[PDB]
Amino acid sequence: ADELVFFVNGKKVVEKNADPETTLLVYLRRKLGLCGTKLGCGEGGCGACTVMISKYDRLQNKIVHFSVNACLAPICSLHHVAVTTVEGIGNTQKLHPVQERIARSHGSQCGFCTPGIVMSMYTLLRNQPEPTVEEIENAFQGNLCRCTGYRPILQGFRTFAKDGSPSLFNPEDFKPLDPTQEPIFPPELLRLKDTPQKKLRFEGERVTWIQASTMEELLDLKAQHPDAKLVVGNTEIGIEMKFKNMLFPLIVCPAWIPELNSVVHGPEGISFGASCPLSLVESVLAEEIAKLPEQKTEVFRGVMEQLRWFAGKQVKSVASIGGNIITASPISDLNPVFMASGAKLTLVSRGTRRTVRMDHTFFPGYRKTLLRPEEILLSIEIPYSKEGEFFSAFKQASRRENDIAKVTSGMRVLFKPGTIEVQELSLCFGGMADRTISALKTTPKQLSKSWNEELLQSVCAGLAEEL
Amino acid sequence: HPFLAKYKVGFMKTGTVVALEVAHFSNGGNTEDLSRSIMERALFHMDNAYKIPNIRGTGRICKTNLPSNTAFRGFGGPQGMLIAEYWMSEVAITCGLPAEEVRRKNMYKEGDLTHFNQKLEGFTLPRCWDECIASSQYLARKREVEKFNRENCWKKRGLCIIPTKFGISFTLPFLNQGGALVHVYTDGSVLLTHGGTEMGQGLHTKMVQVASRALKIPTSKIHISETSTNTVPNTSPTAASASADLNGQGVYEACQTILKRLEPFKKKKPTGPWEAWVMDAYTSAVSLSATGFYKTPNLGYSFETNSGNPFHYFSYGVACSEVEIDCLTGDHKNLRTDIVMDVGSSLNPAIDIGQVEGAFVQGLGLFTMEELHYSPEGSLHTRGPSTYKIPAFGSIPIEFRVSLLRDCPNKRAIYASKAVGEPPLFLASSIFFAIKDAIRAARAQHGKQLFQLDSPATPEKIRNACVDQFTTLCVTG
Amino acid sequence: EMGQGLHTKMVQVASRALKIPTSKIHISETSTNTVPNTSPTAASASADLNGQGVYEACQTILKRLEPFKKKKPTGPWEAWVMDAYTSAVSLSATGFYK
Amino acid sequence: LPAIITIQDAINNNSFYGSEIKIEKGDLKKGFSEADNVVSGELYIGGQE
Amino acid sequence: HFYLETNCTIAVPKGEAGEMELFVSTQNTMKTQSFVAKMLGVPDNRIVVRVKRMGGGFGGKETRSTVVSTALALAAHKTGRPVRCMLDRDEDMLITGGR
Amino acid sequence: SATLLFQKDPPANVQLFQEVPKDQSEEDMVGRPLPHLAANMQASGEAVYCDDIPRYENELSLRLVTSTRAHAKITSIDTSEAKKVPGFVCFLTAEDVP
Amino acid sequence: CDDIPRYENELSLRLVTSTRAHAKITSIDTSEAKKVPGFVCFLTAEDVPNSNATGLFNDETVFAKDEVTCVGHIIGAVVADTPEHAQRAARGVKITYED
Ligand SMILES: Cc1cc2nc3c(=O)[nH]c(=O)nc-3n(C[C@H](O)[C@H](O)[C@H](O)COP(=O)(O)OP(=O)(O)OC[C@H]3O[C@@H](n4cnc5c(N)ncnc54)[C@H](O)[C@@H]3O)c2cc1C
Ligand code: FES
Ligand code: FES
Repeated sequence: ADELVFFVNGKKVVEKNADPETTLLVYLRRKLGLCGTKLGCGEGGCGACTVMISKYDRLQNKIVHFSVNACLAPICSLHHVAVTTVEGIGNTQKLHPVQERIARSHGSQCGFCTPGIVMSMYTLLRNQPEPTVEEIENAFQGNLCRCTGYRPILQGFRTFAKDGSPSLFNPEDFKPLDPTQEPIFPPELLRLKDTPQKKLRFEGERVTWIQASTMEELLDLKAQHPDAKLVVGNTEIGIEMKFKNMLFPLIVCPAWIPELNSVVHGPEGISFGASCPLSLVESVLAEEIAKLPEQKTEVFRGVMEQLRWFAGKQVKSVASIGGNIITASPISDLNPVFMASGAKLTLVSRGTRRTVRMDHTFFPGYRKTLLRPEEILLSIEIPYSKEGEFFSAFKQASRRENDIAKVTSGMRVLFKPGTIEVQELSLCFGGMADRTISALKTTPKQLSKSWNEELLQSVCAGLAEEL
Repeated sequence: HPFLAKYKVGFMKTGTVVALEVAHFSNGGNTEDLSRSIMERALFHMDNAYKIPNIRGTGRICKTNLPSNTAFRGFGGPQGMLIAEYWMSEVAITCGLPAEEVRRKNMYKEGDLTHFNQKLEGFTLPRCWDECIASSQYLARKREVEKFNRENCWKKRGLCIIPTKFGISFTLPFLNQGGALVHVYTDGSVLLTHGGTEMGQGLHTKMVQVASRALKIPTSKIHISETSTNTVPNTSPTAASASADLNGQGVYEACQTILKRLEPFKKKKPTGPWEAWVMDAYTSAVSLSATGFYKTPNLGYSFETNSGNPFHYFSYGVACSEVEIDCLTGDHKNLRTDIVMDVGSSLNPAIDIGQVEGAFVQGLGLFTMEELHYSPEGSLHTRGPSTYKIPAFGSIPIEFRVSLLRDCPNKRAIYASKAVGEPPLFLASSIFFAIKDAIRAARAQHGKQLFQLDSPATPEKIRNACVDQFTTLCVTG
Repeated sequence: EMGQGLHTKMVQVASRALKIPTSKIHISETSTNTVPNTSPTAASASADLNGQGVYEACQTILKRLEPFKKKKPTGPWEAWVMDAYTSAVSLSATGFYK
Repeated sequence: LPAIITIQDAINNNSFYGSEIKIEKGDLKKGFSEADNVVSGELYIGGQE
Repeated sequence: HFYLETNCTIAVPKGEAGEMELFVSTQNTMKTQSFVAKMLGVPDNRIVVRVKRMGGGFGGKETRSTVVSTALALAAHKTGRPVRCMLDRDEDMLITGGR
Repeated sequence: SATLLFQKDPPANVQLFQEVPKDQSEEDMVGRPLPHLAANMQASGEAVYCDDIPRYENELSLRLVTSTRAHAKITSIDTSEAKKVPGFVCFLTAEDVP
Repeated sequence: CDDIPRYENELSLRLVTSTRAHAKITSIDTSEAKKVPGFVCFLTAEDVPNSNATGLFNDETVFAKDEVTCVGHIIGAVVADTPEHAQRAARGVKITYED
């Protein structure tokens, strides 16, 4: 009802008085005394707190592994998962290959970032025991090092890749990797996968957390208590609580609910459940980009481009698509793309269901959407592109304030078929106002016009005036 | 410390500098702290690598309602040196002469005096330069850059090679001192401590390497647990790159003391092992504990007479960096960086290469990313990695080459080593001036010659300087 | 220290050796990582042995302070010490006796 | 209370830590008057965390 | 001896390089350090023994303190946690011997 | 090249240094690339940084209170809300400095 | 020593000693010790990493091995969260002897 049950480095942890405000990082360090995992920023940017989560995915019927930032992970979201920290993979008596290689390659100077980078690399090898050089670099988008200049870490780890004066180190002396010798998935969690999950309640000093098991529970709780703050990955709420001193006395986590985690192919595009992590969106759309003809995947590719330079693996494994949309930051990289493509959102409450194609109206004010306090976002349909329909996404990689004034854009054009004449044109921008906007004075002027120099100069003149 | 400089340089048509006047201002914030010493070090390096016969530098430290600014790896050096390279870049451009030549012909030679009248002995900079020119294939790469630029309107490349001289020792002479304490227990194990602190620079590693040579026993028999005021008192801060120099000598002296005491037992059993000497010393009631101490000799500069040596020696190095800018976004790639660094006979080349790379990458941050913003009323807005962008794995030069200079022993520091921590940082200015070269090429594409590039050269500053039909329209219809 | 007043005696000794008040001298503890290879506190011998140890350590310090003493024979202890420090003279010493 | 924030604020309020520090050698007057070219300018360098 | 403070050790493992610090009621830091080192199989330079003061020794803490110190050292090494033991009078009188 | 999407080419790094003399003992590590002594422990998370040191059971936590103004007089400090927070012990100000 | 504050992760040790002047240790049963709340472990000679040989003339055991040689000879050590729980667990260590 009430007990929080999870595993840490293969050992079962029973927490009888889980406080919803307790992060996994605080729990490991102050409750379990496992101080390998570090505090570097508490914001998700630095990766010094990176640990691995393992769980049984009910929806795919397999054991999955992913990295997260322990500084942002509520323990109350971790019922029936298994955590692995740096202490879990080896020690100085028996170093894991990842540990040995970063040490011997001169990849560790002050050593404070080392556990986090070790866990990012370790997690990559659990998913892909033979990654490319490119996958290895991508594994560290969420890991900062102030000392090494990174070169020795990548070079040492390059030895794991399939596509690889004296020497500073000798790769030949490195112990080889045997993926079979990693720790077992806790059999207890495989036994419990068969039990149906029920609603859980945790009560802290200030905050109550309800882990909802069904859509019915969630919508009931929102109908009777619209104040109930949805928490999914906690990558925005975590910051609001820690740094903006916001307090949400009642939290509901719907991450378990199947309908919020589903991926449905339809005639118009791919519908993702609101609580789908961005890493799932990424892996689904990437398979679609590789399989489908180019003419159908213009919007998909715009999404993927925005997700390329978008936090690291740790954030994307838990950051939900719905979370990004409803946060409604002026500098969301996804909202301009969804707006420009007119993505279809499904909104539900107890006893209502509606659809809106995202447009200027969806965001009426700073950090507001047109959801009613009792509605939640169920799903978003990312559309296939049509014949003669083109999409580009763009963003400023240079940030100066918390949540404003970084340009990011979705741009779409639809051509009258067989022609170069504009049927539709959508130009949407973050970072140019207190919300995602559309350049709705400039684009209507361009309908019918041919795609030429006269259109270029008209749009540029228009944007220079309107923005 | 932020720096504002106002400069005026006088030069010949050959690019030979004949006159230089620089007024520096630093933003010190709300306590003095180290601000004055930092301004001293900027002034000691306003020459960077260049002999200037007629020269005036002033510095003024501003007192402001901001958090007190302090020491940061380089300690006013990189600020002083960036200003130097900035007017030097304009000297070359004004003359219509290759920048590498203009720098080369203005460079000190062996035996030259600096503007503060210290003599440059063991002047390895020319070899660093010549080696870096050859190993970077600079002349051939300049041609490919020019070619890229003719073939590409909206991306441009830049290539620049930058030297550095960095003075080693605290500017306050008495701080150039260090202490060690060593114990040999009766099992032959050695516990060593010194005033230096470990912060990732591998100082303890170096001191164990030193102690192991000095005592002629393996590193495995020597341990450092920590730094403590109750084992070594009155220690200098671990700073000014000097800690291996100062503590190395201290450690070395404490070890010599122990050896002197073991000598009779060595003579009587010259084969019998370390452990037997030690147990024989012990059961003979010989002290197996010693202090060691060192002070850097013969330092002391006067601003009043412009005489006396502030530094024990100088570190030298050179970096060639190449970039590709995106003229439409202000984004850029660091394509390649080649560094040749004189670290004397390295105590530890793995660690010294580590330090060159780390220092360079912090400088890359200073000069291209890493901007702090403050409200008009003086409140810092940039307070975490969401808004303050330090270099990431993806930020570093795609091809990254580092060489430690061969056959350059430095007699006057521990086992002929040189300090390494701070000197490489400024060599990232090579990325900055490569960006500046790229910007010029973009400006000539559409279609004034000494344009402004402040530091850091962020996407904002790069884009805005790439004047075109878009920047013109946005600034005025 | 086991109640026999050994630390009191060694402060007494050092105060005389250094010619400064006992108030300026402190003993905090005994540790294998400050003085190694020590005999037990036993055989009634501890004040004799450590007394000589302390005395020699104090004499080394006096020897280093001499020049600054001769240059300022009146101006106080704190002045000699700061003068030595700012002239980069070691103010740490071991002492030993057999 | 009145705040002094920027370098330029401090300059025109004479708000400094002690006096001007200076190094100079040779003859500036002669140097500039004998040069072929003179170039002046200004440079701002931001700090670093 | 009937030292009014009985034998007592606190052993603190640092979890690096076999480093351990002991806080001990002993007249004999040296042998305490040696017997801990030898039992663990680490060099003497890893082990620090600290004595502020004893509530009496009288010779009874010249060697026999180590039978407590070693046991505690071991427990700290095995658990990776600080461990403490102070003997009750009956234990001390029985274990530590006499004149 | 204006429409190309960001593309990283294969990294290619070179580190050149000097071998030590052939006759230098294998035990003499000066000039040799010995790994940082703590590298293994740093990678294993066993290396102890300040906050990794275990708490004493009686240990307290401190939090600084800072000025939200660049230049101002302090006219009042009210701690009445601080005091209601469970576990609150005290607010230190200038007047507590001994 | 015992006035030093405890770390929050600190454990208590209690020595388990021979009740026979000279005898073989036949068996050791910790079954009752394990039931005492807060029990962590019972240390014996087997848990010594390097050497069980200690004492000034190297003729002493850290922990008895096979035979006990006085009433008070230390056989092992119980580790538990508190000293009360260590005392209790120590009583639940039953030793069988052959004189
Ligand atoms: C280090 C870091 C870097 C980042 N970089 C970027 C970036 O480059 N670009 C970018 O666009 N974003 C970025 N973000 C933001 C990130 O994409 C969002 O924080 C994330 O998508 C929010 O998802 P979440 O599940 O963590 O939401 P939570 O923090 O759990 O919730 C966020 C908000 O959405 C609400 N909510 C969540 N799900 C629903 C639903 N189904 N219905 C109704 N309301 C709901 C919550 O009540 C809350 O108000 C970054 C975040 C971090 C920490
Ligand atoms: S502490 Fe920096 S991301 Fe968690
Ligand atoms: S080694 Fe210091 S932050 Fe990476």
